[PDB]
Amino acid sequence: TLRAAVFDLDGVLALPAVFGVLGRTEEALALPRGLLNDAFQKGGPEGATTRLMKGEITLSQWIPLMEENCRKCSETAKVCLPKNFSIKEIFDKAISARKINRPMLQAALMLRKKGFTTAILTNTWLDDRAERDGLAQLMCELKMHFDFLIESCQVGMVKPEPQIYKFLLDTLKASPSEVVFLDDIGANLKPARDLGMVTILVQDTDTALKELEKVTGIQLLNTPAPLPTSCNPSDMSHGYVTVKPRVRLHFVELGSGPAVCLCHGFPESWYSWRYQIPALAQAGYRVLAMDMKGYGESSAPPEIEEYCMEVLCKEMVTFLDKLGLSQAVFIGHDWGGMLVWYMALFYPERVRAVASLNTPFIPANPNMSPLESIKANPVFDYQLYFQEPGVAEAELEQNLSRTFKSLFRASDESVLSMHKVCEAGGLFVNSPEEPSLSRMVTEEEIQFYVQQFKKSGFRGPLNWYRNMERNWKWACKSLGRKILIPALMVTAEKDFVLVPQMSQHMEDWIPHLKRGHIEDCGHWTQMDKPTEVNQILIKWLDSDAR
Amino acid sequence: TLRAAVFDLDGVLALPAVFGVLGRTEEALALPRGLLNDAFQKGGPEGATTRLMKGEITLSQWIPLMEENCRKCSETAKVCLPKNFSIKEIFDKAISARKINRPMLQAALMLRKKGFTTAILTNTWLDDRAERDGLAQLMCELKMHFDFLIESCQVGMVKPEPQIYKFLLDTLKASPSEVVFLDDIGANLKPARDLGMVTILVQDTDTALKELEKVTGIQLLNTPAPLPTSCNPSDMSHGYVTVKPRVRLHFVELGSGPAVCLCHGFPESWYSWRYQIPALAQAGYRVLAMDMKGYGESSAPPEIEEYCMEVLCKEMVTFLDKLGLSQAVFIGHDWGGMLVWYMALFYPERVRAVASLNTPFIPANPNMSPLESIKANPVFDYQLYFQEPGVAEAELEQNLSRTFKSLFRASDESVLSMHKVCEAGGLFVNSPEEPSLSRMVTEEEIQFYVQQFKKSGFRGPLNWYRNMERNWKWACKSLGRKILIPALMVTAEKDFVLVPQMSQHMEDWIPHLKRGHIEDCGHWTQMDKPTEVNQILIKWLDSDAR
Ligand SMILES: Cn1cc(-c2nc3ccccc3[nH]2)cn1
Ligand SMILES: Cn1cc(-c2nc3ccccc3[nH]2)cn1
Ligand SMILES: [Mg+2]
Ligand SMILES: [Mg+2]
Repeated sequence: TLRAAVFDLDGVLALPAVFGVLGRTEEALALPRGLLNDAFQKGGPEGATTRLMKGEITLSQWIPLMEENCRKCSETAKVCLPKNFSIKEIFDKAISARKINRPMLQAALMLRKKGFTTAILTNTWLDDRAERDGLAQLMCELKMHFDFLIESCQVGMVKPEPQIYKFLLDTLKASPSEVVFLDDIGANLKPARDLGMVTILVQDTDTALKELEKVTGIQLLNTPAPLPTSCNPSDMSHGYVTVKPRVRLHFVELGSGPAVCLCHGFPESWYSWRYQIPALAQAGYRVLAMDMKGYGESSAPPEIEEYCMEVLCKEMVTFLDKLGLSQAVFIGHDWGGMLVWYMALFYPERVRAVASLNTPFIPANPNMSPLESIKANPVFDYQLYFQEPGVAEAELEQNLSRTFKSLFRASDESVLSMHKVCEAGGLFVNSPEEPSLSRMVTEEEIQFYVQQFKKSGFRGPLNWYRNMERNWKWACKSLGRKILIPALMVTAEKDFVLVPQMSQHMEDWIPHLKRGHIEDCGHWTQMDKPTEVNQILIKWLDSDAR
Repeated sequence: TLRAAVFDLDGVLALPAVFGVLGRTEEALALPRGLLNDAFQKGGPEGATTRLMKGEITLSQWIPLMEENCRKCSETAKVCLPKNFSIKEIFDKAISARKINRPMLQAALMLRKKGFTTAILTNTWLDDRAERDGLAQLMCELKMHFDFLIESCQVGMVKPEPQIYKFLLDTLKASPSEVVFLDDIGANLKPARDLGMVTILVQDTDTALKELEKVTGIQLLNTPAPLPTSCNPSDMSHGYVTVKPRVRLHFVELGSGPAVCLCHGFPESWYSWRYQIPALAQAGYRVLAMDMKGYGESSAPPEIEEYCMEVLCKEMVTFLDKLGLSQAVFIGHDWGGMLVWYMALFYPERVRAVASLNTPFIPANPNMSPLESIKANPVFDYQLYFQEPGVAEAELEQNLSRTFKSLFRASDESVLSMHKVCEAGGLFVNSPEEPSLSRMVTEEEIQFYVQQFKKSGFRGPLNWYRNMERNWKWACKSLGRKILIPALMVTAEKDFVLVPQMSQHMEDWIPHLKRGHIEDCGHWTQMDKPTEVNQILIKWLDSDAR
């Protein structure tokens, strides 16, 4: 029956409400109870505040009218306003005080997830204050989670006028009894109730959510911790840069502030960063999430040496040059992890800071050919399988859904060891035709990877493994250096390929290295533990990159 | 005969040279003449400094070796280093002191323009200092103007070793007698001279340029003021955002710092900002240069109302939402100019500051239908011609080269009045079939516009003129407001369509409006007077947007 849910902003989605600060301001300054609220509401439907709320005038133009209203109210109550009484002041403070009410937002998210159409209905203003940006951010963060944001000042109508409800119902393509509306002002609820809408008078958040749960039949209060916001590919800004005549790099771009360039592993995609991208943007960073060379919408030339680390690094530097970035923060996972350590060693001037998930920095051994070094560790046997061009490509392309559903598994779900892969003749020889779906990924998400790898297959990606000698000789040039820029190593407890122990000597070469560790986390760190990853990266970014 | 020109960086392309600061530092601190230079050069080919220059170690690792070298030199000269003697200190200061030597760069530009291959050959270091970014910027600005940048620390070789010259000659695909090399250290010139290269010992810049002029046969000294750096379309980062299901916006993106969104006019392109894009990026801004709806690589739906100002503005706001930008600076020219004033009036929270080239802000007249208002000014008669769908499209698409070559003209070059265009039956009825090429644009640049407009023609662009009534009714809602965010109006003396006088009352609605004025400037402001435009915008950005 209920198909839509509408949330007020002041006092419902954002707290403390500003009338809150009119109450407190009167008290703090020992004025008559309600005086400020009388000034605010003066003239009712024709007063200064309605005109503001309807979009007739801007917030800066209203400020001096509210002043005058405050003078008039005070003279008629036979009191004086204090010296330095400042309307702008009180409001700037009130407006920066309000934050998103997290449990209300998550309840709106959940309802949207079970198929509700959701909206924000608010009396608000055209904000031209010097400090307008703070609310612009808050409104951006809230709005991306809802089907509609309806603002009185954009539509020329105000709660409680009945026209804005008819505008609401009509935007919603729904009938009044299909709608629940939460608001903290009972007068606002009155006309919605008249048309037959369910309404909820919002005082404390938890009781409103209890009413909302009872009315929708959906569990909203005490619900488990939700995943971070993910990314829908067709809502993103997609960027393309030609780094040389045969070679373009594609990236997804979100946010503003210091550039943070995310470099995914094998066999992955920009989309492997879906849970980090909105969080890092939201934390004040300009996120650039690559398709690395070989993948997705970046070019995938066939030649093996197009994928040695030297060339891959030179091309990432060209990518910064063409974009006009003197530096970026480089955060890599897996093969992208190895690449960011090499950016730190050969291009420190271009790297604001470097972080890697899972991939340790281990300096090349100049007395042991890397084929040798590899043969001295059973867990890297599968890399020998990867060498012969064509062999791994045929197995991995043969059925894409099976390939990613077999690879993308949480630590208690595995279906392949990387164990005697050569001996066995393949990576999947002893895994199922139709693997079950991991808890980490939906069917849709697997099909995004499938569709990406239909463009170029596994030649480019596999070629990353096919430059052992060439990478070893280049790495050997760097054996005198240390990494002395800000650096973060994050280990994953249950990555059985890139194990935490392999990172144990890194402080010898990176003396001020910082660390995070994630327990109960397999190799696919970003989608295995997105919440913990976000917290470690954002905290390290804020202290070391900013 | 000469086909290539190679410029040193320290003392040639960048000034003051750092050995300069070793001289000054000794004096300032009353140490023995040359002591610092002795420490620097200690051990010659095997000493700490060569290892740095070859890329064996980073700058941070070298600092404490130079210290020790400074201790050893001082004890052997029987003196004491002062208290707080700081190698890091001296170098940070020396490195931030060096700026681009503008006349050398312009000479390199000119030689490149007459077909020389150009390069920078420098002994430099892997810079991992806290402050590394300053040099990263300087190196970025210099490098984009040259075919190659060869750095000792990236190639593992140093001037004056003869191997780096063989590497030079081989990168240049040239023989030693086809090459001139400028350097401020004679030892560096010695081996180039041995292979038969022309060399120039650089002391004062002007004498080196005189030698370089005499040797190349090209005038380099006292040459007229060059145009700002332009953009080559295939070197840019190209960005794409879907703002709604039928509609994507394309943009070119360069730089980092506060977002600056450039909005071109009719019938134009992101490329109309080619001279502003590198300058504004270079000035510390993140430039986003749009193809506006209707143009170039943005979508061009056919319906007229898809181009009313309301919809166009809503979609620019969606563009910010998807890119994750809470605000941008909006700078418009012509129709893009009108649009940015409307962004300031309806979305002040999303606009950091607003500037317009040529387009004044004139509030709608609510007592006069705009068709009327238009008919009351002979200079806007041509807009009536634009109304009837199809008519102007056929004339303007009929021959694209002629269309842009007729439109894109400097003020003393015109071939069309906008005068009795209806009466005459067309915009070009009395202009030539094959117009001469304006001084403002090359043949190539016209052909970029031609190729852009082959994608969608003139329907979308013309539709911007086809919403007079609809724009008037929307604009009327804003008649109570003023524009109170930071705002810049730039008038063009000889724009005979959007004349300076039409802007004269703007202070009534925008009380703190700032102004620029450009004399001897026609309607195509950005390409007519690129140098002056850049200076006015960058100065207004730095004071008001930053
Ligand atoms: C740098 N590096 C990356 C790997 C690796 N092997 C894999 C095998 C399967 C899936 C992901 C994998 N990632 C090893 N070394
Ligand atoms: C907002 N606005 C733009 C114009 C205009 N007319 C033109 C006629 C020709 C070329 C460019 C032109 N630009 C008038 N008003
Ligand atoms: Mg409220
Ligand atoms: Mg020099």
